[PDB]
Amino acid sequence: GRWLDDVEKHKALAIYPPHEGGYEGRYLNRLRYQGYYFLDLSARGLGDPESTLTKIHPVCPPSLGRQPVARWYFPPEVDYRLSLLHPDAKGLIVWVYEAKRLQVLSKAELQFLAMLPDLVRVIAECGNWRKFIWKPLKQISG
Amino acid sequence: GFLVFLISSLAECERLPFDLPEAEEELVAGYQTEYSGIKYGLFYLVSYLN
Amino acid sequence: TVMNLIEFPLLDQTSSNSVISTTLNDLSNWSRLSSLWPLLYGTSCCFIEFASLIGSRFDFDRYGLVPRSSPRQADLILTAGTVTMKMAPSLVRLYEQMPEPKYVIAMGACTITGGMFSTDSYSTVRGVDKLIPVDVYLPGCPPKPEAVIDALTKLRKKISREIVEDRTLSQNKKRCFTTSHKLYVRRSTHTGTY
Amino acid sequence: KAYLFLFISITIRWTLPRMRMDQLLNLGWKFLLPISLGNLLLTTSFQLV
Amino acid sequence: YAGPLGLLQAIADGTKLLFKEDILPSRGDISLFSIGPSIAVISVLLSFLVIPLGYHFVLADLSIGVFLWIAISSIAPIGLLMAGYSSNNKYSFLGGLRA
Amino acid sequence: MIVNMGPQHPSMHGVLRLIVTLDGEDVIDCEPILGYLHRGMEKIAENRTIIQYLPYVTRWDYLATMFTEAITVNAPEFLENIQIPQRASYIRVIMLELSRIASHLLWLGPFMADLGAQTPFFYIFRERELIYDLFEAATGMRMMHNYFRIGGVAADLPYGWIDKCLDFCDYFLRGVVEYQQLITQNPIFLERVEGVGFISGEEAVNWGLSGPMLRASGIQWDLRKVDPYESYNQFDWKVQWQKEGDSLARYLVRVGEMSESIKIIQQAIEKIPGGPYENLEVRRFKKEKNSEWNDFEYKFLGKKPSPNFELSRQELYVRVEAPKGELGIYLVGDDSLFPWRWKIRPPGFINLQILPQLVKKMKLADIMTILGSIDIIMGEVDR
Amino acid sequence: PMVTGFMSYGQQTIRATRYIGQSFITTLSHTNRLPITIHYPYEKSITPERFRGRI
Amino acid sequence: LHEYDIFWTFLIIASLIPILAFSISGLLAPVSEGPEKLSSYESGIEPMGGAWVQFRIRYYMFALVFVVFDVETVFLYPWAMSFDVLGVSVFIEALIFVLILVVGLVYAWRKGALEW
Amino acid sequence: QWLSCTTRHVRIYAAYIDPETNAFDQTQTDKLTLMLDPTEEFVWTDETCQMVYNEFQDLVDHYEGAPLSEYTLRLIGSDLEHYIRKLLYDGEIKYNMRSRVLNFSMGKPRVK
Amino acid sequence: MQQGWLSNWLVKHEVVHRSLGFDHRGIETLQIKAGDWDSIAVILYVYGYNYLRSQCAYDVAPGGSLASVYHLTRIQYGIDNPEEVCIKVFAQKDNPRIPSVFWIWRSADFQERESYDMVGISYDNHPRLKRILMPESWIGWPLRKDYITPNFYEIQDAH
Amino acid sequence: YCPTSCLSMTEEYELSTYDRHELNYNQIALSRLPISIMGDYTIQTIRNSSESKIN
Repeated sequence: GRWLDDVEKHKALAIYPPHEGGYEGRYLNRLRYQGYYFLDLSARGLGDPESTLTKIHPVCPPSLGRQPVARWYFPPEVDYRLSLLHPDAKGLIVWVYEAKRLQVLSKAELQFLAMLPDLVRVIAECGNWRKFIWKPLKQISG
Repeated sequence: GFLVFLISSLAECERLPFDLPEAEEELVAGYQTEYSGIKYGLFYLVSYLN
Repeated sequence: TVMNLIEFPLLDQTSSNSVISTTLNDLSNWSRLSSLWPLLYGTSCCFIEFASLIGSRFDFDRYGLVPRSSPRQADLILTAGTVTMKMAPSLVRLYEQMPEPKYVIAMGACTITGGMFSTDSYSTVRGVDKLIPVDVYLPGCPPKPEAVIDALTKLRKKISREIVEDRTLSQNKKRCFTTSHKLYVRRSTHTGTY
Repeated sequence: KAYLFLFISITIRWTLPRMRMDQLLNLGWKFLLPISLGNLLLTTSFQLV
Repeated sequence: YAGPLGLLQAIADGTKLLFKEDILPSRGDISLFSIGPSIAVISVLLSFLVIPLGYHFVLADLSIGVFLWIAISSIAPIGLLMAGYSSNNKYSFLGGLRA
Repeated sequence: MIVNMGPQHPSMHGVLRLIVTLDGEDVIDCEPILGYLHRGMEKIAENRTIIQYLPYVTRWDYLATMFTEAITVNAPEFLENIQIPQRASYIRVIMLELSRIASHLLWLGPFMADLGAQTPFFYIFRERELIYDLFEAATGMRMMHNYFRIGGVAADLPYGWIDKCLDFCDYFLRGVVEYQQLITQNPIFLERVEGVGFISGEEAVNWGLSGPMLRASGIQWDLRKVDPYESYNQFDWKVQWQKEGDSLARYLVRVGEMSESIKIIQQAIEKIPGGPYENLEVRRFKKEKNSEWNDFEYKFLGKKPSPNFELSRQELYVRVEAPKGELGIYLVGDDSLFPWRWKIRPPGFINLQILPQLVKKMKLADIMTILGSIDIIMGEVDR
Repeated sequence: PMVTGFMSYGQQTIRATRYIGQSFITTLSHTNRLPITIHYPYEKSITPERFRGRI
Repeated sequence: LHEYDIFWTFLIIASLIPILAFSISGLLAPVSEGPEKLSSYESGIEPMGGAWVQFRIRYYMFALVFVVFDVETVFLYPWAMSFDVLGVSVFIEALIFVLILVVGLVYAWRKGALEW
Repeated sequence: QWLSCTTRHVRIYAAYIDPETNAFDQTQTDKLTLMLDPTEEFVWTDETCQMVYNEFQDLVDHYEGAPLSEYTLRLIGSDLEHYIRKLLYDGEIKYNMRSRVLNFSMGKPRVK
Repeated sequence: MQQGWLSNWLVKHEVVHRSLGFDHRGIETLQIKAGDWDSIAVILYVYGYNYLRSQCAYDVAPGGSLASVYHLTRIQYGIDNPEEVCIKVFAQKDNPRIPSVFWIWRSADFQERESYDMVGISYDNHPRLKRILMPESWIGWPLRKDYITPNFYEIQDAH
Repeated sequence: YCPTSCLSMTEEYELSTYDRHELNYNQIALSRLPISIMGDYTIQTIRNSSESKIN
């Protein structure tokens, strides 16, 4: 478990692969057999990510040209997915794919998404050198 | 004799079975439509081997 | 007080496989994703640039994208061009008549919603996923000729995210129901004569 | 040597519109057969020595 | 993108085609479907016998060698007609009949 | 005995179902099934304003990509006489005579890929690449969408556009003769295309056909003369036609016309009142005060553009011809801003009326050649 | 007759060859041309100052 | 003409090859596709029905003339092998032989047999 | 022939197919069978589908007097596409929950 | 409102058309009898008329009857603004059938065919009188400004 | 026609849409300082036909 060398301990990291993805899926395959279960997000689009990982946040649906205020008041995706998770599960493995009144998901927002691992095992995504590398994003954060 | 052999060799190994990258093998495909997996693989093989 | 909650994960998902029996299917799916072939289909306002994907401006054939004009052979189809009510009752036949490793995607913002055909008209279908289950939705009318390659690169990872036990989630059952009719037949209307 | 013919066929693939099977039979029957017989008729006396 | 160049792309397409869930359509079955391409592949595979490659590298002297090659070259059309007729619909019946 | 030629339609222009009888190898009767791409624009065209309706035209029109906006701007600007300057008119002439090329390529290339020319498919795309940069840098994303506002055009085309034809402008000229020497070469090219789908002129005008497909019978019914469209006719030209009308005549008439495109472009770039755009750019800074510049001449916009304008009863028709075929938008002159009824008259809908009467006692290959040479596309047909 | 055929059978073949070999040696400079087409996906096209993307 | 044992081994091996490939495909395959699966492809119309699509009238003549003109070769081969071995009588005999079928082909050419 | 409205999760087949394979894709089209969502967009327990099976007679016998045209097929599919929407809007049925793309034709869940 | 050149040539035959006045765009308009759409078609080509124009549908008002329109022109080598002739014939929802020119000149094989489904008025003198635009499955006649546009889930407010 | 330069243009496209309902583009993160073709360290884009020099 070479990923296991830098996921269980750190719980905060970013994947720096070549910009093709044809070498990284094998890593994700191995992390379905401990208690880690996938949550891909593609972070681009949401506001302050706190209310996207802890609070009931009204996600305004794609509007249909008409109908003034109509927002279905969507729920968060942490405690409910825990409720669906079995009591036998190590961590929530989550991928912030797009880590590269809105709120810019800057490095401060990633630090604030590096606390839910401590206080969801999140990994940021950003393409990089031909060799698949990983690096703690918290030190890159700020 | 070599001229005849060379020109015949084309159609003998199915060259060309379809005239154009868009035009089909004269109906929709060369009798290998339903042949999906190892079947079309074997036909690709036999063509290259001819 | 949640509306339409998600079903519970029935299995505990607790297992462990050997590497000598897992890397086989791993590289198998690697080849399955790195050898995909397109399936020809294109109708309307979100299609034409697909042709430019074969030339010196965009070349997706550089990755082995062999364009096959037949359902039973290929596995990748692009629902390019805005689809209407008709040409759909024969479109889904394509998805029904190809091998199981399809992993179809979408293309054209007018195919994920029906963008410029969404005020009032009894022809256009609202999105494609209400007809066929696909994976990725592609924006743009016309769709950005580079965004399609980026979305192909995106989908290229989902197949790599598959394991040996995943080759059982394509097996089907039959909810075949026994119910008859009582009505009158209609002779063929599409009479082929001039 | 066979690679040379592989390349020749590859090139010819993009130089001629392959005929339809209304001309292909004509070419195969009324064109290649007479000369492919005549070359043998010639080589008979050619190898007569 | 299949490595440096497509040196692995060919066998990659081969392995992909390997699984591809052979469908075996309804009209016509294993009675002639699987029997079709076997004749096709054997007609050209067996021809490799008398083909030489270099000074004393022939697989069989076989004084009837090129004759055997000509004889085995005219067995494929049987398999092509069988395959093209192993189904029922058009685009395969005439599609194979033409060839 | 009868099979369909496939809604998958292994052809150029999309989806066409052709149900046809089959006596083993030859066919007896074929029939087309149309209506699978209903853009239903005739409905929305009443429930909309003009500017919100402007980008709608190059949607069911992506092959022509420009022959839909001519009439779509005739109704707002040419009807109520919001005087279009002759300089902006020459700009629109540059546009139209480049769309002639945009059609010539996107037919001949695929026509080459239908007739039997297997290699030049990517060649014509490599030639066309420059028109992409032009349409992008002129007004819009890729199809140059929204190049026609009401009071003129969107914005005068930038400086790196007009005076910068020269590259393709003399490249394609020497490139044309390539196709002309290739077509007469390898008569297998010519043998299969000659003597198929022949049509006469009296039936070409009796069936309602148009375009170079009709001009190829000595008819010369080229509607680039009969209309004072934006007072374009100051330029000179040469009628393109033939005297047979068949598929080979179609190829000849559609290869002999694009030579006039760059000719008209050369007429314009030096005959436009502003000429090149960088010329007018460097001229409006020495005479900023007052001149013929920015006057009734040399102005992109005459009055304010806005979705508010009333109309009187005036139901005018224009038979604006595209190198694919004619086009017309008749419309009941209504007193309201948006009008009562809309209507379109596309060439594709006025082309396949002869289609089942073209392929008579032929084979599947003959049908393929005729349908590849006829220069037909969907999108225009259904509307 | 046949004398006309015995005179034209070489003419048909010589026309076929004069076209085939001519096109062959003409496309010779095409099969081994010196143009470089679109590069890898890391070499996107240049974009001038009038387009539309994400508003 | 000494040992065709290599020929027999190659026969059995290359005949096991296709069934081996089919069985290997079958082992690692999906037990799935209970869909319609009763219609072939490139026919998005879900069509069905039809017969009497033959046009054998034309191709049958080609097949016949080929079947008749083929027997020439398997007689020429024993002659083509025994030219120098024997004298020049076999030359004249085979010339008469081939010329008979040349006349036959001339006849089949004049009267319309080899057509569209 | 077998001209049926084969929309997603709504396939009112105008022909008898309730074998593993219909053996003709129509079986002479004398039964008008139906299969429910082969893509497993919804997981089915028999009791939940029992109301749909009961109202099938309400849709095939109670309000059918028109010949075998897809007009009636849309007349069926219209209410078919909303019976499921009602059965979900009151929480009795839920989505796929498998290893597919897990698409949301009706959007993500809500908080009522 | 007065007669036309066609009437100028035709009055000598004592069979007059429906003499209507000018159009709005700047040209004239005429009219022919509905049930007598064949006489005009057989006399116009004798005068030299062989090209149609403006094959469109119509409605009288929102909540009104139906109609049809036919403009006409010719093709000649030396031509200078061929005469602009227009016909606009009205017809009722009851017995909505007008003759067709398909059998006199063959320029409208599919032109009138779209109106065979588009609006609620069919026409004889045209084989294959069936739907093309709208699916054959559908039965209704759309595009009438008073027609009940299908108030299904896919048009009105769906939230 | 917007009063003060509000509605503008950009140009990227990595819309990894796994569902339609994930497209709420509010005020500022729309900026995101996008790809910046010239600001990348793996890009050297030569100008195309109509943007390069003559000949």
